[PDB]
Amino acid sequence: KVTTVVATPGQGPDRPQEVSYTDTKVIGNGSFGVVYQAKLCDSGELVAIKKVLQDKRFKNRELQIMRKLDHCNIVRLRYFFYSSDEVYLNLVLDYVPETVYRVARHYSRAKQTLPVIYVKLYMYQLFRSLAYIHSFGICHRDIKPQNLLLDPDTAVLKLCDFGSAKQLVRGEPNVSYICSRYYRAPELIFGATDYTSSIDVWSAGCVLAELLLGQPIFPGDSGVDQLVEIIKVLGTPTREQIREMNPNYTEFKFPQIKAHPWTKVFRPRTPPEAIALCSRLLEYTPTARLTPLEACAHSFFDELRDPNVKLPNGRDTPALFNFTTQELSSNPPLATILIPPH
Amino acid sequence: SKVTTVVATPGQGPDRPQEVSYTDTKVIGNGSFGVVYQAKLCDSGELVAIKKVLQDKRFKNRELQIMRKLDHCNIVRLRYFFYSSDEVYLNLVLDYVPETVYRVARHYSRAKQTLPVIYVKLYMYQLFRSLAYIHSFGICHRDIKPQNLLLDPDTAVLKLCDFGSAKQLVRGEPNVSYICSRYYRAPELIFGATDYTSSIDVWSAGCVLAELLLGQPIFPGDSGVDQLVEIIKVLGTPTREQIREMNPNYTEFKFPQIKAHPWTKVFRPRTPPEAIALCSRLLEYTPTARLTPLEACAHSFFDELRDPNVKLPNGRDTPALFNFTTQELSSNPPLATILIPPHARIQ
Repeated sequence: KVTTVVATPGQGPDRPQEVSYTDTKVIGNGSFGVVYQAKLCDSGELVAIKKVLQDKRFKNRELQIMRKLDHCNIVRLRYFFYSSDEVYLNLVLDYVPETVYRVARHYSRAKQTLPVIYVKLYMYQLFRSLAYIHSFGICHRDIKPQNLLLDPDTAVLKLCDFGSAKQLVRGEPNVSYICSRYYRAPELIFGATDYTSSIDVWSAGCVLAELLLGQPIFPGDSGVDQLVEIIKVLGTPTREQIREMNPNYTEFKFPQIKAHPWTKVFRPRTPPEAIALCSRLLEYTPTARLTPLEACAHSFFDELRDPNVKLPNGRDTPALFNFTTQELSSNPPLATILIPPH
Repeated sequence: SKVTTVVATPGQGPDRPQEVSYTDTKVIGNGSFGVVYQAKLCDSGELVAIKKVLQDKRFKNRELQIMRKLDHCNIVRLRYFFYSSDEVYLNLVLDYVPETVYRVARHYSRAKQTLPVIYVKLYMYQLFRSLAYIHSFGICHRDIKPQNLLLDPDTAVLKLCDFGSAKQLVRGEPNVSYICSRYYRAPELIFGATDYTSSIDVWSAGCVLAELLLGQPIFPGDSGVDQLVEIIKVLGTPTREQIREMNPNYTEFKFPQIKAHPWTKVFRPRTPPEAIALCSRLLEYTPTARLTPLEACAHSFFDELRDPNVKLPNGRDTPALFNFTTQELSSNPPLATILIPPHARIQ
């Protein structure tokens, strides 16, 4: 059963082509709608098609964002088209085989940890996509393992699901209730309406800790649980620190819990540089958190820049250094540290 | 197993502590709070649940203060409490109930069956009694979920536990928005409201009903955003007024504009219309518009429970559902007319 749509290419001139595909299987189902997988006939290439209803009201924000995104660490919008009494928008994405979520559980359920080089490789690439999408002022707002697509042959990581993503204007308020449990920044948990893009790097640091721990660092199915678990690690926040998250949440009842030594929250085998980076990401005051670019240039990732670093399967490391002017606009002097001799 | 012998203070009653001793102590659960153990009391042989928590140096424990004031057949019983040994830890010795709505519901879902409407009626009713009872003190549970609903499956008695999140709600005093758990958060909580009423409990209870009737959660999602798209996909987009009644400052955001789904088509085709209707009256955007728990008890959907003939499938009789104190009824005393059926007055 072959299906032939008239799809608009994702980038470049708004010029539709006939696109055929077969072997439709279902890969996922979420609040948005369903995510199918199909094989393109004119290539054999496997794509993930994602159907989502389109309100007649305004244009689709995800499409508008995905249509402007061009980066080797963001899932590529191959095409998009419209299908059948109301109208769904179908985003044709490049299919990637695995995910950080699936990969970690595997290791988790085998009781052995994901090897650090994969943490370096996946985390570096994550912060790269962030440094990218941030530079447009675009906050993802749902960074979680299930959104970090993973090609195990190439070690390529790709960020996806821009359903919740948004360009943050300062003074223009946004909903508190974005981001998934375990990964919400404290300012979100406190319902702050004026968070910055640093909620994404908070979340990212939660992913790092998890890949190191083999379980989420801040679990709980309530905001209260999560907050308690944060405090058992970062310590009871201060008045000055509650302020920089969400005012009027000062002078509430909080567990007078003393800060825990970061090195004693991880396996003893764990790298000091890894603990140190993790430190500078999971920070109460949202401005004191590393910017994604800054993170990329962290000592934790220095292995990645060795001339003779190769992937465990023999292959060469993926394209880690092709930074562009814009990707480095946060802090252009960091290029001296992020782009090595080769 | 060793025997631990402690001099614990009993929950209800004057502060007259007893030597209590127990063996077989074994982990029943772990969470943010601390550990929850099961032990066997040497005196009775009775099975108990011990809940260990670090005691804050600054103040008397809130949970204990709330538990020591509660006494109802549908709220878990604080048998004893005591302090243990670094810092100091409170132990809440609770009576052990063998099941939870969480686990029973999963069995059915796992077997691809649904919980029989009679049990849905029985359990939902008992949940609303405890809610009506604790609300009566001003106490709001703020964490109603299937895991906090213990069951004895033989006697079909349901008990509400985990008062870890519970607060007495004074109007004009703010409360943290981030209580309540994934799937059961009322919309004004999703919206980060600091001024909510105990109607959040009625919203959670509405979810549980829907879940038992659906065989799965009705507003799933790991994010507030996902959860709200699910709530809307049923209720429809909330009006400006409806947003301002959950939380002003959200009145001018860009919400999905989906037209409201008919409730009859949001459930299984055999599902009784009385249940479909209790839901719609609990799952309302406007917080002030939801049934009082006591109004819920007194609702068409539980009229079977008020039948003198009603028997449990095992042949045992129903648990005591009509022994209403004035404290419980204080919300709305004339609803006794409905609540206490004729044969419960024969004496």
